Amino acid sequence: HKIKGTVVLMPKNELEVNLNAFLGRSVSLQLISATKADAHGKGKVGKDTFLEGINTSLPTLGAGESAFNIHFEWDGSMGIPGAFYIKNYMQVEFFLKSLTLEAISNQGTIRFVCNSWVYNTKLYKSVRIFFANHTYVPSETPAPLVEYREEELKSLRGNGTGERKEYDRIYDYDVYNDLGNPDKSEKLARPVLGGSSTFPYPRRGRTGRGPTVTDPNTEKQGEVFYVPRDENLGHLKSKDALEIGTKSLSQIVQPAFESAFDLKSTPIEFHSFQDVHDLYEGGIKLPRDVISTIIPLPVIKELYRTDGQHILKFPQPHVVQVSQSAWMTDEEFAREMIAGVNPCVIRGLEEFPPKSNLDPAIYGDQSSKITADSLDLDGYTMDEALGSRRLFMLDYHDIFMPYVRQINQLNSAKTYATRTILFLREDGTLKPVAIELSLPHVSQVVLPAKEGVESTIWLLAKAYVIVNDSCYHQLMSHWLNTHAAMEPFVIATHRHLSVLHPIYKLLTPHYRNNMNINALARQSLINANGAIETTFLPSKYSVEMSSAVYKNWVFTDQALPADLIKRGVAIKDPSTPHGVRLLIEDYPYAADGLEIWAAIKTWVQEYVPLYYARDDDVKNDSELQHWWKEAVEKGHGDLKDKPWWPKLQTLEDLVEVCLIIIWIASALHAAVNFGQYPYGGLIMNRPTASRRLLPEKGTPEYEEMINNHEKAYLRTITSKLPTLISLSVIEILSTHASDEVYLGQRDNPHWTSDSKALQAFQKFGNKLKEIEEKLVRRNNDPSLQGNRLGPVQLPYTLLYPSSEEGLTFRGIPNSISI
Ligand SMILES: [Fe+3]
Repeated sequence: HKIKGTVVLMPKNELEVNLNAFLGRSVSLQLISATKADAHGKGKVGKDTFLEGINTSLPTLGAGESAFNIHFEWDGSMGIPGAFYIKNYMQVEFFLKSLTLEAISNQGTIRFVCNSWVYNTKLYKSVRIFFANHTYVPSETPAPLVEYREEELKSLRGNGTGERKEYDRIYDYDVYNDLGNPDKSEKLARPVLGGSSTFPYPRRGRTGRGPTVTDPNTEKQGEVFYVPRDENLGHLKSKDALEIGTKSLSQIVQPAFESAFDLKSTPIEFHSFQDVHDLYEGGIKLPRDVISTIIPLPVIKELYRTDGQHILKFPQPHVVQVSQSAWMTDEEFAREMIAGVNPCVIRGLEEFPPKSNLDPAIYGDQSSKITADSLDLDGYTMDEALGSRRLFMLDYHDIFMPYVRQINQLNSAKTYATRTILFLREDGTLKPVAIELSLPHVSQVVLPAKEGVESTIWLLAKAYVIVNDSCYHQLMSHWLNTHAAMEPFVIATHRHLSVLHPIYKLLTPHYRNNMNINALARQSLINANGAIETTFLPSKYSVEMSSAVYKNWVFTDQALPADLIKRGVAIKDPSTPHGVRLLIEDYPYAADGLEIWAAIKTWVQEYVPLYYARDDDVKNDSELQHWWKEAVEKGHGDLKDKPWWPKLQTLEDLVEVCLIIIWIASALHAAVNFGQYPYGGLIMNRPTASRRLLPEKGTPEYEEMINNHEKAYLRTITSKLPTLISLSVIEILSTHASDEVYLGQRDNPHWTSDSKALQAFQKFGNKLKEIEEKLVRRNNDPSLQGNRLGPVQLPYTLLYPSSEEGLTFRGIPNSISI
């Protein structure tokens, strides 16, 4: 009596950047019973069974997928299959998608969703096992599968030692000691981030390459930063390997650009604003050997357009797509703090002046020098303004002040720590009314002006603010709060939740490609002399600055309502549907985000109850308790003592934790990531660095400012060479791969057998299509054009759920996938 099976797999060549060799005795499968056990209680194991033949007569197949027939001998003593071993006897690895068994059990068909690389059987200490798609909390695991379930978890965890190899599937933690390169040079040494109270930091995935020669504390370099093999995503099309673009940029392209500036083949500085707009019109002209080193590289070559010989042209940023000059206005400057690339730092102001929390013994009186009588508040008094909650601020003073001295000693960096005061006008748009530029150890207030040298000083003051915001966005809003903060949860999930676990299935789609991009970022983006260090103001202090901000990171404050309330931009109000009332009614990021938040909340609340009926059930899930214990105590271990960590003893706790993780991975990361090039592609709108302080009265710098304001700006912001590298970086980060999996989607529709979970997930996908319509309406509502479109006429679509491939300024991926 035979069971007919179909195996779907992808050979290696199809996923990189001969089908009959799979037949014969090359690939074996053995089924494992879920209902009949041997003496020691384990599911009985069937016989080695080999792929019989190709199956071209199957219509569901996708690109690169091939199917194979197989028939198992499975008699009455064997029971119902719930798992299977596979052994690859080929020398090459292949990517196993699924096994489908026809007509055997109560539900008839048994589906195994695998999606896993299967290397030659000699490379594995234990045989590869895969489970059917039924969901089981540990207490409901069929008894003959119990031991397998735990043994695979033990295998994923490893023993905390060893150099990790390509095919390893071992998840473990380590600190950020792999960014400095002291064996090459003592100037490339970097503090270890994590495991101390000086430099607390989230953990990253352990690689085990062992110590450098000069510093035992720092991990040595490698050509390949390991991630556990199934995190290392293959792509059908080489253009979708966006993550490897950043590696090419730093190793190949940037040294090429650097040659063209050393040989004086192009002007070393921008000289007008037109020199910058040229980048996306006539292209910049370059030596032939530089273009010939760039245009053959995959991914990199998709960024620019070229004539083959001398041109590289960048695409046109969305922000200059209607007005070339609207970025320069105070209204857009202000609007981007609520509908821009970094829309989540502005705070409400309830006392005036604002005060610093810094130690006056080290910095001085840090009471703000801004006077209430110098502000033009549209006729309001200060008391009125405060009292009707119309005053706001972008306060970077306390964050940057401890680093200004260090940064200002470097050779091509000068900055201030800035505060910006904003007033909410009766028409609902924000108005900037003052900017304070502070130094430690002059520290000036600058007021809006439209005429005279004073208006140029104001323009420059706005640039220092945005330099501040750019550093904070890249390192904090984006790198720390999404990429870095999420990796520990990824590791914990694979270590302590079985593939069988309901919460494993809920969360893992929101991890896709996360460990992989971080690994490549640790190697090329945030490493010593990497792309961030060489294009952003703080140079070698960039990453360690994120450690200072992480001291105040709070997991429960990452929930959107908690965040709006913490920042003074909303108030708790149980008469609203979302439970908060916005103090800036028309706040695009928060207003759109609250719809996404609520939809995710509904999905999570409908899913958990399918597997957990009572707080008792949560408390008694050993796998769930071990996961959460480790995530806090090891993954975010330097913050394990804090009192705000949920305890995970209640249904409500479980829903809260899952909702925060999914929020961070999908919509939060999308809102801060996918506007990077649309707004920041014009280097004058989002300068990444500043190079001098304001010119002093009676100097030729000052004279220039009066005569040529464009040159005083460009001479202040990011130089030409870093501009080219950084636009390329953010053009990559802003691009959706064609193979993205967006929110409300999943790669496989049979991820679970539970028809109830599948329907709750179908309702979620609908609710998102509905919301996307509501958001399209808002962008067309002419009452909201002041904030949603602004003078640059760029509707706020970053929180549209769906999107097509490319640089689209919309679409929420499931995960931190780039
Ligand atoms: Fe990102």
